[PDB]
Amino acid sequence: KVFGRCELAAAMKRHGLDNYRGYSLGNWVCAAKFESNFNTQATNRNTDGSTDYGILQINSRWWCNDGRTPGSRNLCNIPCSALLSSDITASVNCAKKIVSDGNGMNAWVAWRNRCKGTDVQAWIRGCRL
Ligand SMILES: [Cl-]
Ligand SMILES: [Cl-]
Ligand SMILES: [Cl-]
Ligand SMILES: [Cl-]
Ligand SMILES: [Cl-]
Ligand code: NA
Repeated sequence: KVFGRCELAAAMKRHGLDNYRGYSLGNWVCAAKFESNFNTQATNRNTDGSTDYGILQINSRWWCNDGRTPGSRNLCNIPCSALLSSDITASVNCAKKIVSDGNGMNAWVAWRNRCKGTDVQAWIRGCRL
């Protein structure tokens, strides 16, 4: 599923991401835009052999199991394919664990490089929430 901007904002808000660990909704929408272009089915392979999955491009080295990343962990205890569902619940739940591990949203390179320090509120402007 490819989400609309306000559609994804509303879905993230219902799943408790607005101000989760101090990160306003706009941060999460911005990160999803630049990580996946709002596409739940996005995948990208990394040079170390791990793969990033879903709307927030969660990585198989640490967070999910895809059965092909040797010596990896599965900290969200889910198959990576679950992160590609049109229902974003698994992605959101796993992201909550990632953002809580100490480095905040800096875990997401695109957020650090393209959202951090910008007017992220702009990403939810005009939305009915
Ligand atoms: Cl915001
Ligand atoms: Cl694996
Ligand atoms: Cl393969
Ligand atoms: Cl959803
Ligand atoms: Cl933080
Ligand atoms: Na893994």
